[PDB]
Amino acid sequence: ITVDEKLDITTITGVPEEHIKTRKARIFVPARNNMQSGVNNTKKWKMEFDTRERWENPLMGWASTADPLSNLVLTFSTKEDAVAFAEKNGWSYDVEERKVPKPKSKSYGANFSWNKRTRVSTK
Amino acid sequence: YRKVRFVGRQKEVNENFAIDLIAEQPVSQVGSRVISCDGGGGALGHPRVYINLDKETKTGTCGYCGLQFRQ
Amino acid sequence: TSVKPIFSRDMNEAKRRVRELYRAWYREVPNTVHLFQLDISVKQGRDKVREMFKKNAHITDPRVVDLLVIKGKMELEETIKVWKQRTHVMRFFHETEAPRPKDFLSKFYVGHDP
Amino acid sequence: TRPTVRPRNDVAHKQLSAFGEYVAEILPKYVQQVQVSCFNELEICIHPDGVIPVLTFLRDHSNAQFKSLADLTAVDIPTRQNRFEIVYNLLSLRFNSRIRVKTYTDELTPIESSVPVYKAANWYEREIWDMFGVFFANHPDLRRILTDYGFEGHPFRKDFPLSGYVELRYDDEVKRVVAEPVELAQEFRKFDLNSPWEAFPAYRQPPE
Amino acid sequence: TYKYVNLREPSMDMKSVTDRAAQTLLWTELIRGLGMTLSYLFREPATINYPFEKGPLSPRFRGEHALRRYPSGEERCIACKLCEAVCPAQAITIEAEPRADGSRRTTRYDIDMTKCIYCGFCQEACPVDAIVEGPNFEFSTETHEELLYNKEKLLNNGDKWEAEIAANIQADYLYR
Amino acid sequence: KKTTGLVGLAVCETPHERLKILYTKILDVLGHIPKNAAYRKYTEQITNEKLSMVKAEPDVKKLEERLQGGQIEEVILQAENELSLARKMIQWKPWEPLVEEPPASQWKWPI
Amino acid sequence: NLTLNFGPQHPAAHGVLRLVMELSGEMVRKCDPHIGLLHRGTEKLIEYKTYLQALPYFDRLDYVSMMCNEQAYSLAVEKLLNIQPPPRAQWIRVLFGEITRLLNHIMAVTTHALDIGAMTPFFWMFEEREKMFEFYERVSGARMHAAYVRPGGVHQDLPLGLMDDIYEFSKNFSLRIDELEEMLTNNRIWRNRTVDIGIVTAEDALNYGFSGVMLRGSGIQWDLRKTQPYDVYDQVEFDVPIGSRGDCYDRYLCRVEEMRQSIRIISQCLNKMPPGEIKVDDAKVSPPKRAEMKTSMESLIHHFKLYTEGYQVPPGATYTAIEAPKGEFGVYLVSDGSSRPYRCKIKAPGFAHLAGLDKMSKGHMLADVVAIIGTQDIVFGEVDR
Amino acid sequence: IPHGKGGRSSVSGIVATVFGATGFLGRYVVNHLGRMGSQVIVPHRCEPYDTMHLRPMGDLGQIIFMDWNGRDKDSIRRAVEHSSVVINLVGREWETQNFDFEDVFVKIPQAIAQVSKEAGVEKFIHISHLNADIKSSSKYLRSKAVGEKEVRETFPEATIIKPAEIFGREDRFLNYFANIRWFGGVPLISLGKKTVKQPVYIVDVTKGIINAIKDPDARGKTFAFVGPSRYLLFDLVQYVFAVAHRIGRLFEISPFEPWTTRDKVERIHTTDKILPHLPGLEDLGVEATPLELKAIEVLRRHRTYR
Ligand SMILES: NC(=O)c1ccc[n+]([C@@H]2O[C@H](COP(=O)([O-])OP(=O)(O)OC[C@H]3O[C@@H](n4cnc5c(N)ncnc54)[C@H](OP(=O)(O)O)[C@@H]3O)[C@@H](O)[C@H]2O)c1
Ligand code: SF4
Ligand code: SF4
Ligand SMILES: [Zn+2]
Repeated sequence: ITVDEKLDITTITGVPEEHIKTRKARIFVPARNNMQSGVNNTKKWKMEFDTRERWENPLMGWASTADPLSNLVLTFSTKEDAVAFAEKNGWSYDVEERKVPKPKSKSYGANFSWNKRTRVSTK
Repeated sequence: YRKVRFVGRQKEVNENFAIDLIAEQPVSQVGSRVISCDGGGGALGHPRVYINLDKETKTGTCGYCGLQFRQ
Repeated sequence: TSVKPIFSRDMNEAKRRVRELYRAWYREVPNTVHLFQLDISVKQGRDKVREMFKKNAHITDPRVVDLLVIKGKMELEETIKVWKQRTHVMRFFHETEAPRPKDFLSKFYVGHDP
Repeated sequence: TRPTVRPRNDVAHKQLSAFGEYVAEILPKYVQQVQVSCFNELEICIHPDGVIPVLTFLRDHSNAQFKSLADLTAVDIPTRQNRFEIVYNLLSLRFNSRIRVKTYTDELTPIESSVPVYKAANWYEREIWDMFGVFFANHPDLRRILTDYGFEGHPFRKDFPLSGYVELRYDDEVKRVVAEPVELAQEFRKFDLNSPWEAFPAYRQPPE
Repeated sequence: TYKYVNLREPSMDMKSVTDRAAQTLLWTELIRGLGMTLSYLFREPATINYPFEKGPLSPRFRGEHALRRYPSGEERCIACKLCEAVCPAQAITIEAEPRADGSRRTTRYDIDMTKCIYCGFCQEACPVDAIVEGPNFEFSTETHEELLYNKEKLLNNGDKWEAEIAANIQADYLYR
Repeated sequence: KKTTGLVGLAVCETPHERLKILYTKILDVLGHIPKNAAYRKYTEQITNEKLSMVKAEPDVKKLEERLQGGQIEEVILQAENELSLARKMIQWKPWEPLVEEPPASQWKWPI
Repeated sequence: NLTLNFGPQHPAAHGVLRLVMELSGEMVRKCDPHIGLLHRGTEKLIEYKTYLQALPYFDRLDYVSMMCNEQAYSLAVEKLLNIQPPPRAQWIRVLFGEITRLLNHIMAVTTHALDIGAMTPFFWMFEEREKMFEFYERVSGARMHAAYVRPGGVHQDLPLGLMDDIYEFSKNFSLRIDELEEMLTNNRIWRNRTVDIGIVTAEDALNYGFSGVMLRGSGIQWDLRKTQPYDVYDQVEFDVPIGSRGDCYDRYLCRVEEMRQSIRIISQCLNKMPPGEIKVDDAKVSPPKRAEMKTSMESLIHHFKLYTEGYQVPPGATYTAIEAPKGEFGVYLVSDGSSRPYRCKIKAPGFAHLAGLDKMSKGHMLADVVAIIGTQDIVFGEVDR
Repeated sequence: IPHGKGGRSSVSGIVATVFGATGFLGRYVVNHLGRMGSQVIVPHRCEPYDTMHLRPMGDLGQIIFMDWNGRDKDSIRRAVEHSSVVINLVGREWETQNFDFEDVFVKIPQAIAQVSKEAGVEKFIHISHLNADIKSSSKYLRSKAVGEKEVRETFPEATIIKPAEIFGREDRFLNYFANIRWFGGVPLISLGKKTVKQPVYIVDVTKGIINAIKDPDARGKTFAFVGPSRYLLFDLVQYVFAVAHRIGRLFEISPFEPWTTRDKVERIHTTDKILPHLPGLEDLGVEATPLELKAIEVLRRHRTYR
C-alpha cells in the first residue's frame, strides 16, 4: 500500500519564473452589467490579476504590451474552493464578498390610497 | 516628429473624401408621410427603414441611406 | 496524506538522490564544454550546477523533491547524448539580456512599477 | 416531433442500459458510478486503484472483446479538489460498441500505467507527462514529446497563459539565437460573450 | 463485403511456364509495357505561359480586400463592427467617431494582411455589404512594414476598380 | 483450406477436442474460486452453454454457427486469454466491496 | 555503432521527421524517431474561440482532406444539438466526402513513388489532378482550404454546372488508373522493391491500435464505412478490398481497388439527388438568407446576435470518429454550455501508425526504412493531435 | 519619453543617426540600439545588398535606410533634421584611386559640423584614436590629429571618444596576424620592443556609447579607452601560432585591397600609451575584459578541436 500519512501545505513552484511574489490575485463576483437585467451571469466566482502598463506602439497606435499574463479568468464553483486554489499554487490574493439584494416587499394595490402617500398618477 | 519615415516615399494618400459629399445631392422630396429607403437598389445596399418627414422638411439621410431626403 | 509516493519514503532516500546525480553533472561539465564547441571557462559551469541545486533548498516535504528528481534526471538524457544543438545549453545563461535594476531609486526613474 | 430533428432509437439505448448494468455487479470493488448517455454512450467511473485489472478484465472475455484502444486523452478541471481527469476510450471489435473509462486522480499521486495491458499507450501515456506532469507508474521510457527542450510549464493546464514567456529572437551579438521575455505587437483583445437569461431548462442547477 | 486481391495460385504445368520463362530471360515484360507507356511523348504539353497566358477562376474567388461605396461617394461602411468580431485572426481594428454631419463613420481601419487568414467571413457578415474580397492576386511588396493596410489604401484600392467587383456580386448574390 | 483468413494464425491442428480440453481446463480452475461473486455465475453459464454445443458434432463449418466467434482456430483465442483471465481472479480480489468513495461532489459536470 | 540521423536532410519526400538510427553494422535493430517539428499550439488555441470561428483550424489539420475534415466536426457537433441535416445537404457531403479520397489515394502513391525515386508517375498524375481543383474553387471559396461544411449543413448551393462536369470528369478517369497498373503492378523491380517488407500481422497489429489500411488489407475484415453510418451512405453499393498477406505490397493493392470504388459511388450518387434546400430551417443555428436579412425584423436579431456570439450547445461529453482516407479520426469534444467550447482533444492517425514503426522496421536494411514510411501515408502537421 | 520594458518594441525616447555602419565597428554598435528600441536612422552610401544582414536587429519600423554621398550637403542634412543625438564613425584605411583621403578626416567631419549642428542636435560624438598625434608619423596616423583640433573649433562640446586598438571578430589588426600563411612569419620588425598597444574588447566599445548617449553632462569632457592588463608583450605574436597551431569588393576579385607595403606597417607599431588624466573608460563604466578568454573565439584554424 505504502500509505505513509503526512502533512504539509502544498505550495508548488518552479513552473513559473518569478511572478509568484510579484503579483496579487483578486477573487470577486461579476455583478449585473446594468444595461439590461439578466441575472444568469451571477453564481460563478472568477479571478483577474494585476493590470500593468499599456503604451502606444509607434507605427499604428496598437495596444501592444508587456505584462504577459493580463488575461486569465477561470470559472470557480464557490467560495470554499476559491481560497484553496490560490494557496495550492501559492501567491497573494484578496477576496470580495457576494452581494444578494433585498427580497423585497412589493405589492400592487397599495398604490391607490385613502389617506396614505403611496399613490401613483399619470399612468 | 513622425515626419522622417517617408523621406523619398512620397506619401500615397487618398484624393476624394466622403466627409462631405452628401451635400452635393439633389435632396429628394415627396409630399407624403412615410417612405421606404431601399436605396442603391433592391436586396443590396442599406436595409429598409421608414422615416417621418414632418419638421423642418427633412428626414436626416436615414443614417443608413446617406442621401439627403426631405420634402 | 492519503497518497502513495513515487520513489522515496521520508527525506533519506530523498537527500541521497540529490547528492547522487550531482557527481554525474560534475564529470559532465568538463566533458561537454569541449564537445559542444563553446568557449567559456569550465569553473563557471560548476558554479552554475551548484547554483541550481542550492536555490530550491526551502522544501520540507517529500515527493516534490522526488518530482524534481525525475526532472533532474531527464535533463541528462539530452545532455550525455547530442540533442541540444548548441543553443539549449547556452539558454541556461541569461547572457545578452539587459540587467534588471532591483533597486528602489533605480526602478523609480524607469517604469510604472514593473 | 418534426423533420430536422434527430430521430433517436431505443434498441441501442436498451442494451447499453442492459450490458453495463451487470458490469458493476461483478466488480463492486472499483466501480463507483455508471451512467448511460442519452445517445448510446457509457461511462464507468473508476477510482484508480483498479486502473489495471478492470482494463485487464475488458482486455479479454467471451462476452466482451474490447481490444481496440483508440483514445487516451487528458482533461483538466479546476475547482474539483482533485484537478485532472484521465479518460480512456476503447472499442469492441466484434460488437460495434463504444465505452469510455473516466478515472480521476490528482497531480502528485501517481497512476499505475497500462504498459503490459496495452502497447498502444507507448506514446499516448508520455504525452500527459509532458503536458501536465501526471507521472504514470513503471513506464519503461519516460521522455519529452511534442514540446521544446527548455520548457518548465506543462502548458495544457489553465494557469499557463496563452503566450509563454519565451518569445525568441536572433542577434548578431555573437552567433546565438537567444531567448528573451515575451513582447507582443497586439493585446489579443479578449471579448465578453456570455449572454444572460439561461437558455437551458433541463440542466438547471440545484438552486441552493 | 469482400474481395481477395493478389490471391491467385500459379499455373505449374508444361506450357504456361514458357510464358514465365520468356518473361525473365528475354524481357518481353518491361519494354512492351514500360517502354511504350513512356512514349506516349507525342501529346501536347499543357503549360500556361504565365506572363502572357492565364488560367481559369471562379466568380466566387477570394483575394485582395477592398471597400465599396454607393453611387456618388458615400462610404457604404457604417462601422457596425461585425466584421471585427468574426475575424479569426483579429486583423480588423476599428475606432469610430460621430462625424460632424451626425452619421457615424470610421477613423482607423486596419487589415493585417500578414495575419489575415482569409476566412472571408467579413464578406458574409456585413449587413450593408461593405467589405468585399476583391478578385485580384496582385501582391508581393518588399517590406513587412508595408502590407499593414490603412484606410487610405483600401478606399483607393476599392477605387482602382469597381466594374470588376460590381459584376461578380451581381452574378452571385442570388445563391447566397 | 490452407490459409485461415485472419493472417497471423495457422490451423493448428485439430478442432473439437483442442477446444474440449480448454473449456474443461477452465471449469476445473473455475471451482477453485470462493463462490460469492457472480463472476462464476455467468462465466460457468456461458462455458457450459458453449461446451454443450461444442461437444461433439460435425462439421467444423457447423461449429462456426451457434458459436459466435471468428474462424474455429480463432475461437481458441476467444477462450485462450480467458484461461489467463480467470486464474488472475484469485490474485486480486474484486469480490471485496467498494474502496475509496469519492469526496461527495465530484462527478457533477457543469462545474 | 554508428548513430546517423538521416532525417532533417531535405532529401525530397518531406524534409522533416528527424530520428536516430542505432544500426548494428548494416541492419538497424533500433529506431527511436523524434517528433514535434510542428506543435503549433493547436489544442490550447481553440479554448478562446467560438464554434463557427474555430472551424477552419480543423481544415488546416491535414494537407489534403478539405471535406473529410470538417466532416468529422459538424457531425461531431450536430449530435449535441439534436439536428438531422436536410436531405439535399447529405448528398453533397457524400459527394465531396467521396472526392477527397481521390486526392489522398493519388498523393499516397506518387509521393511514395518519389521517395523510391521514380520521376514520371509524379508528373503523369498531378497534371490530371488539376481538373479537380477547379471544382473546389467553383463551389466554395479558394484553392484548397475551404470553410465550407458548417454545423448547419452545407454553406450554399453549388451553382449551375458541376453535374455535366463531374460526369464528364469521372467518365475519363479509369483510363488514368489503368496507366499506373502498367507502370507498377506488372513490373518486377518495384515488386522486388516491395515484397515481404513490414510483415506485421499478429494481434499486436491490432493491439497497437491501428486504423484502416495497414489493417484489413492485412487480414481482419472491419471498417467504419458499412458498420457505422454517416448520412445517406449505406444506400449505395460498393465493396471493400482485402489483400492477401501482411506486408506493404498487400496494403498497396488496397489503394488501387479503393480508387476503383470511388468512381462507382460517384456514378451511383448522381442518379439519386433530389432538389431541395441547403440549410437547417429552424435558424437558431443556420443564418438566414441574404434576401431575408434586409427586409424583416426577425431576421436581423437572429442574424446580428448569431455572429457576436455563437450557438447554445447543451453540456455533456461526446465523441465520434469517421473514416479519414488514411484512418479513424477521433474527436472528444468537451462541451461546457456557452458559445465558447471547452477542451477539444483530437486523435489523428500516425500516433498508432508511426509508434509501431519500432516493431515494423527491425531485422531489415536502412534503405528499407524510407520505403516503409510512404506506405503508412504519414503527414506532419496531422501528427499534432 | 520612455515606456515600459525596453526588451523589444519599446520607444525609449532617443532618436540616433549612425553614419558609416557597414564596417566592423559601426554594425555591432547599432545591434544594441535596436534592442532597447528607438528610431535608428542609418543612411548607407552605395550598397543595397550590403545592409541585408543588418535588418534583423531593429524589430519593425525602427530602422530606415537613406542614400548620401558626403561631399554633397543636403543628403547629410535632409536625414538629420529630425533627430536628437548623432554620432559618427566614418573613415577607413588607404587612399582611394579616385578620392583625396586627406580632407575626408577634415572636411567630412566638418560637413556634419555644418547646419547639422545648427539644426538643434546635441551630444554629437566623433571618434578619435589613441595614437593620432600631431608628430611627423604617419601619413595616415597623423592627419587624423589634424581633424582632432581643426574640426574641434566647431562643436565646442562634443565628448569625442578616443579608443585604443580594438580586438573583436572581424577587425583588421588582429586578423592581420594569422592571415600571414607565408614562407616566413616575421614580427614587426623582428623586434620585441614596442609591442604591444592596448587591445580593448569590442563589447566595451559598444557599452561606452550607450552609457554616454544619455549620461548626462558628457559634452566636451572627452574620454579615452583603457585596454587590458596591462601594456602587452612580444608574446602575442607567439601566442597566435601557438593556439592556432601554426562585402562589396567585385564580382571576381578586387585588384587592390592589399597588405600595403607602405605606411600601413608603422601605424600600429607606434604604441603611445597616452595621458592617464582622461577619465575616460572606467568612469564611463563598466568595462573590464581580459584577453585570454576571448582569444579562443576569433582565431580559427585547421585543428579546431585540440
Ligand atoms: N577603433 C580602432 O581601433 C580603429 C582601427 C582602424 C580604423 N578605425 C577607424 O574608426 C572607424 C572604424 O571603422 P571599421 O572598423 O568599422 O571599418 P570600416 O570598413 O572602415 O567602417 C567605417 C565605414 O566608413 C565607410 N566609408 C569609408 N569611406 C567613406 C566615405 N568617403 N564616405 C562614406 N563612407 C565611407 C566605410 O565603407 P562604406 O562607404 O561602404 O560605408 C565603412 O563602412 C573608421 O573610421 C576607421 O577609419 C578605428
Ligand atoms: S464591413 Fe460591416 S462591420 Fe466591417 S466596417 Fe463595414 S459596416 Fe462595419
Ligand atoms: S478576410 Fe478572413 S481574416 Fe480577414 S477579416 Fe475577413 S474572415 Fe477575418
Ligand atoms: Zn435609403
